[PDB]
Amino acid sequence: QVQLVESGGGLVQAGGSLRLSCAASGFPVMNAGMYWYRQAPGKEREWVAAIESEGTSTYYADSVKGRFTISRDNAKNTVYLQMNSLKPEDTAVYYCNVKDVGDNHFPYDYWGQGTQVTVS
Amino acid sequence: SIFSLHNLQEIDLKDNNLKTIEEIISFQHLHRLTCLKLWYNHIAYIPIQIG
Repeated sequence: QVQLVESGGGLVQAGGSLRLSCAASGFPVMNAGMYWYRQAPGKEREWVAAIESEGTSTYYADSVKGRFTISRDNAKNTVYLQMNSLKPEDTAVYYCNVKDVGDNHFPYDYWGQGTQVTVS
Repeated sequence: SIFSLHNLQEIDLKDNNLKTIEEIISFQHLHRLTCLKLWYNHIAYIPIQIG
C-alpha cells in the first residue's frame, strides 16, 4: 500500500533548530517528486519546499527561500527538512505531498497526517 | 558483475533509472559488444570513455 507519514512535530520558541522528517511506503523516493506544504489556522495550504526527481534539484518559494534545507535519504526512504531559526510568523502545520508515483491508481496525490510546529 | 561477461554482444538496460553510466570505462574488455542499449533512462552526460 501507499501511505505518507511524517514526524518531528513540537512547539519550539524562537532561537532553536527543528529537524523534520517523513516516511514513504510502497515507492522509492528518488523516482518521485516530494513536496512540503504548510497549513495555518484560517489559511489554506501554501507550498513551502519541493525536491525534483531524477536530478535532485531543490525548488523553494520566495516566502522562505534561502533558509530551509531539503534532502532525500534513500537509505531510510524518507525526506528530511531542516529549518534555520524560523520566524514566529512561520508557525503552521506542515504537510508532506508526493504526486504521481510510478504506480498509477485512483489516489494521485498522497498527503501526510500533519505535524504542528509552534514558534513564539 | 557485467564486466566479466566477455562474450556479450547486446546489452539492454531499459527503464533501469540509470543516472551515471561511467561504467562504460570498463566495457572495452568485451570484444564483441555491438548493441549497447541504454534507452529509457535518466542520464545527463555521455561519458568521455565512449572512445
